[PDB]
Amino acid sequence: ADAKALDELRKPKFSSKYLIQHVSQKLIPAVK
Amino acid sequence: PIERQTVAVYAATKGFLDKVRVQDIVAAEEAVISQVNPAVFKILKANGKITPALDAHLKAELRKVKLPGA
Amino acid sequence: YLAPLRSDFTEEITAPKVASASNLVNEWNN
Amino acid sequence: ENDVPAILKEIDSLVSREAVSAKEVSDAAVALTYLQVKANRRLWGKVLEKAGAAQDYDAASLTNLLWAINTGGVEHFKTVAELAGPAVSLLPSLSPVQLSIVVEALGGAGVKNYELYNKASAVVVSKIGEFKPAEIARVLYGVAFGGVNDVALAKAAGKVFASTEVDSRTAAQALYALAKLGRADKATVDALLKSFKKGTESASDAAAASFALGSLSFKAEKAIVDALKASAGDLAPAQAVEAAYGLALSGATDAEAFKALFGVVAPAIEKAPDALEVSSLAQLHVASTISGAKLPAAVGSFVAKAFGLAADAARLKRSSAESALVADVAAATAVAFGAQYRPEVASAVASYVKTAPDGSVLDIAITKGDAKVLVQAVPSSLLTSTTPAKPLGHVAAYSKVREAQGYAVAVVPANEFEALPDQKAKAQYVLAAIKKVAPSF
Amino acid sequence: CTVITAEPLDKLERVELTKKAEKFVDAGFKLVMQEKIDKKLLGGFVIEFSDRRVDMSTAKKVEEFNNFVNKLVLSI
Amino acid sequence: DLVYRTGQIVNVPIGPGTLGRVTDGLGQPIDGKGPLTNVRSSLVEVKAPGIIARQSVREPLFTGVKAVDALVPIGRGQRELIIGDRQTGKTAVAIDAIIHQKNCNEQVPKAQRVYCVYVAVGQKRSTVAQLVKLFTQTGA
Amino acid sequence: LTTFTFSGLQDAPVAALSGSIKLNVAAKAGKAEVTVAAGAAKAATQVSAAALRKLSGSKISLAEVARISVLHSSIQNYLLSLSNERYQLLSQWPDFTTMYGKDFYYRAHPEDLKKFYDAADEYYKLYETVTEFDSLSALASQVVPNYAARRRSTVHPAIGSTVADGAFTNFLLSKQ
Amino acid sequence: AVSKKEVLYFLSSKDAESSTAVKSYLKSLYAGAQVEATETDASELIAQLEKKYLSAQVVEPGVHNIALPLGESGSAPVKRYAAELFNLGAQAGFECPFIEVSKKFGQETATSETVKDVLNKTKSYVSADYNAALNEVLSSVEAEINGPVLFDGKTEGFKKFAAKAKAVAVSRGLPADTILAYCAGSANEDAADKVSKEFFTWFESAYTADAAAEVKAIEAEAASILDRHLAKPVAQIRKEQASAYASLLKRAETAKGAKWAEKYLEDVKAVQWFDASVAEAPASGPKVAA
Ligand SMILES: Nc1ncnc2c1ncn2[C@@H]1O[C@H](COP(=O)(O)OP(=O)(O)OP(=O)(O)O)[C@@H](O)[C@H]1O
Ligand SMILES: [Mg+2]
Repeated sequence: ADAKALDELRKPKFSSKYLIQHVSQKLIPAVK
Repeated sequence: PIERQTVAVYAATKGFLDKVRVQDIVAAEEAVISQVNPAVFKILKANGKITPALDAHLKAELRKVKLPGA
Repeated sequence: YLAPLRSDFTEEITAPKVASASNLVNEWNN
Repeated sequence: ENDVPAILKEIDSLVSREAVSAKEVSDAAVALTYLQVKANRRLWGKVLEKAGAAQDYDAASLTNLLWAINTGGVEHFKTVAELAGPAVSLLPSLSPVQLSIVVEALGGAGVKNYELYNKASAVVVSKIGEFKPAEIARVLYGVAFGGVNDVALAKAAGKVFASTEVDSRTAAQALYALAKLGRADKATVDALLKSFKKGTESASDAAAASFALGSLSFKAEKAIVDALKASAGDLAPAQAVEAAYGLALSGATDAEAFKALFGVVAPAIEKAPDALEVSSLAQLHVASTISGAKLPAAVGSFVAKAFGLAADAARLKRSSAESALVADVAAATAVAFGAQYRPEVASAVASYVKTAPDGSVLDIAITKGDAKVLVQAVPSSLLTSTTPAKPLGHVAAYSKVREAQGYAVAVVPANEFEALPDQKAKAQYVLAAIKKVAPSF
Repeated sequence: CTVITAEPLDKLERVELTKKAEKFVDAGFKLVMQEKIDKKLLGGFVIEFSDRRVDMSTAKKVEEFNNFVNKLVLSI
Repeated sequence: DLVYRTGQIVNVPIGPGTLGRVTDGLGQPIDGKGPLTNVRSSLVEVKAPGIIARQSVREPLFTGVKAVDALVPIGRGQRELIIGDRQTGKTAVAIDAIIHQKNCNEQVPKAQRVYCVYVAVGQKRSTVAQLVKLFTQTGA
Repeated sequence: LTTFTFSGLQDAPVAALSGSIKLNVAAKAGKAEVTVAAGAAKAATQVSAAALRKLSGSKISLAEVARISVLHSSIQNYLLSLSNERYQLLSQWPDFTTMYGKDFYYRAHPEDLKKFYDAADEYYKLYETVTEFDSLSALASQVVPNYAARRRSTVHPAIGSTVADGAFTNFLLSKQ
Repeated sequence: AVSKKEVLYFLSSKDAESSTAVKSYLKSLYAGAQVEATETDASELIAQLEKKYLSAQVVEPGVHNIALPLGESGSAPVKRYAAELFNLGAQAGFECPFIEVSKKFGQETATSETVKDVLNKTKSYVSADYNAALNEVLSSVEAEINGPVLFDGKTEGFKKFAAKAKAVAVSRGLPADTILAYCAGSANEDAADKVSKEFFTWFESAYTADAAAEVKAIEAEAASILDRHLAKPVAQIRKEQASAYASLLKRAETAKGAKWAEKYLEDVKAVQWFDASVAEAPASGPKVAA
């Protein structure tokens, strides 16, 4: 719990990054 | 809604709106909906029917209303 | 504190649409 | 009487108060540099926070702060790049050595400030005899690493490096700057290599001259190579891998120099295999392949994978005029091996894109039985910025690593290829470049 | 027939799209292909039978590609 | 001029993405709110469900008009003609049946909610702009 | 930073510039005699000219530790520095609780007194809502998605109208 | 897990969650795992679609990691912001903005015969204040020729347009001739250097002005949202923000099994950790295991 990391705390949190990744994961096997 | 419609036709067909003048029957029946208790509308919504334990309570509640004209 | 996630692309290259300065300083001064 | 964490806590309380001016920030950063405080990052972060927050700035505080930011090896791009305001506002007010440290610090971090480098280049070519050559090398380092392709400052520096005897560290800085510019002007480089006659006091500087002479592909100079083999504990693994890379690219075969250099960088990879960049692991595979010195068992296959990773990643982020050039050169290989129609050249260039052994993808990989001839296009990013316009050292690096996997790499540069009239000339040019390395095809 | 392409045809493209276009005649019909040039097509061909049109061009392949992509990302 | 056949019979976008929107005679939204997200095309001329596909009309459809809900009551699945002369209360009976479903949808569970569709044929365009303004400020 | 740095003990600071921390070095032929003191402490260590060249070997590589984002904290910081400029003009509000006595009640018109009490109630509303600082962190999340979608461009993250105009002249005024 | 097109784009990335995935992949590779094959497939449209949707996954944690220079003095924070966006575009696989939007122009106008379709098909990338000023000049030369101005360059029916379009370009405020001389080059490096050093002053002016326009629009949006927010009472503010936060939590909790939903709730829990950790020691900040 306490004292997570530095590399875990450097992440921007509510960026998209995974809705983009979800679209590119559901899209490219469907468009090929 | 449906319950304030059936209470108003109840009060018009069970004689409660006789001797009320015809000009303000359109104005009496807001009192028949506002002055009659708001929790008697819940029972007629939940039962969907005038039970015998409700007509004897509702027609007791259609007498404690202050009607215009009268 | 959190925002809805969006996955769409800006296709245009447009002006960033500077909004109108609200009247709150003049209204609170009034 | 000698308690250094006590002074660390007192300068922690110096920069934790709310109205700290720039001079206390400068002196705290300088005190952290002289005390070698690399374990504690939070104190350096407090100094950088108060450095970005402070607004008034004179010359000496700004230059002491920027010197401390360099020498401590601390990097925060927002704070350093926002220090270009005090730099460009005080640029006539800075001394020659102060302007050197300012432009060196704002270039070495990567600040993209073209007003600063233009108004610094005008000062270096306006007062050129007034500057010590170490300051010339510092501004050359800054304007080279700031993304400015400045021909005027490079030539006005080269005239001074022909005129004045310079130091070893000054020469190593100017070599690094000219290699980042990608110049390979021999009249400057051989004038700067007479300054490696005292020995080099810092093996960072011998490693940097090694990397610069490797990327410019000049020579193995033997006053740099033995200095690297004698002081290979002075270097970090990411510095020593660039040392070994620039030794392999420039024609060195000293097996003990590469042994002492790989003794730095192998226990780092067994210490942490993620500690180095994938660029540095590709450079390790290049240096372990060209000089042929051995790595450990878990390390050699690892950098063999990571070379294919870095080359394939540079294929995905291709410059899109290099993609056009690879398309044109692959069509020239199609016409060259005999294809006079468009579906013929189309199905040929769809066929030349066979994969590499390490998992990479080669764009033009021709196979006739067992002999394989690869064609390599070199657009302008890997070309030298001068009028001879030869390919850089990384071209021969990729050629030598592909030649150790069963290929005969036929380098087709674009300074000659797009000077050609049409596709027949390009086809016979590519066939000439193929026959010059393997006439079996 | 009328085959209208981007650039003028050489000998192997003609034999190839003639073999492609004879899978569109509804007999053992002897296609009498006409050749025209339109660089608004970026490669491929479009066949004008004056009764039907089969557009094998790559400009329409790009347009249907983009319509499918803009169709699919709004369902995801 | 050249006429190309689309290959397809006439179809409109259906689904819950049409809820809230003002479309034209075939699907295309005319309210200025972009495309219909979350929608699916289907034919406009579908065969009605046959005998075995039905059951008897037993649930009540409350219009909120007590001249209707007492004397001529309406069940769910029943078609009821509102016929009258030129400016009687014909639309006003039908707008009151739609607004009342908003008042009932907040009180019923999710399964027995009534989703309304108002087809405005041949009317003024500002007459139907007065109804989108009325359905917005009521919430229907 | 680059992998090779060329700074240290050549044209270094030989003196400190503040009054809060005392630095003096003796740059000899090989090494330096660095002795520093900051208030209650003393520090006297020895560095060589090649001891500072080893310092930039491993980089520090600082990074922001943010609650949500560095972007979101910058937008929230601007919202806080704007709430400060509103709170500065709520600090210049004349004291109405100097006129709450019954001397000012009964000399005054009843409608003007009800207006004065409404003005005091309004100041309490404005001051209760300008100091709700837990709402700025959710106000900043309404500037974030539209900005991030404007940066998520098909051309470039840093593209704008002026660069695109200059490239349109270069594309147009060159041949075809 | 990454799909090896995921990780080749993240080698030059420097955000946190890309770098930990790269480091976990390389620590997988060091422990006796082979790389999979690179796909030499997915013809040009699918390749462009993949690099479009893979540049966005490098851009989107990078945009959120760049502090906006809102409410700042001097152009040096604006130049920091624009250089950070430049570096993020270069890490994500874009070129220089000039090269990239010129490539977009040349992609949208490979079919162009007239200047009318040039000025109508690149309308989405040129500002309206410049597109209308070039449209009226195209109409002015079209009234002269009474024949369609074609996109040839050697035809002087085009050059009668282009000599006035250069006048429009210099009346906008941008030096067109040093841009044309930069992207035309020269033979000797000493005479091309003096015009590249003028092009780069224009370029810094242009991208600093674009970043400054974006920053001023973000400042105007923030001030508008705040002045609309400081007009409410406090209970309205609290119930509005609590209702929006509750709806946005339930929209990510009704998503079960999606990766973005687990990442969303994990970031909510990390924000709650940040709040608890500054509640534990408010003078020291959050606890960082260094
Ligand atoms: N129950 C009602 N009580 C009072 N006024 C009503 C009632 N119903 C309708 N009206 C009034 O009658 C007028 C006509 O109503 P409505 O728009 O429904 O006519 P209509 O039958 O739809 O005819 P048209 O289609 O030609 O408009 C309206 O302006 C409305 O104000
Ligand atoms: Mg009507």
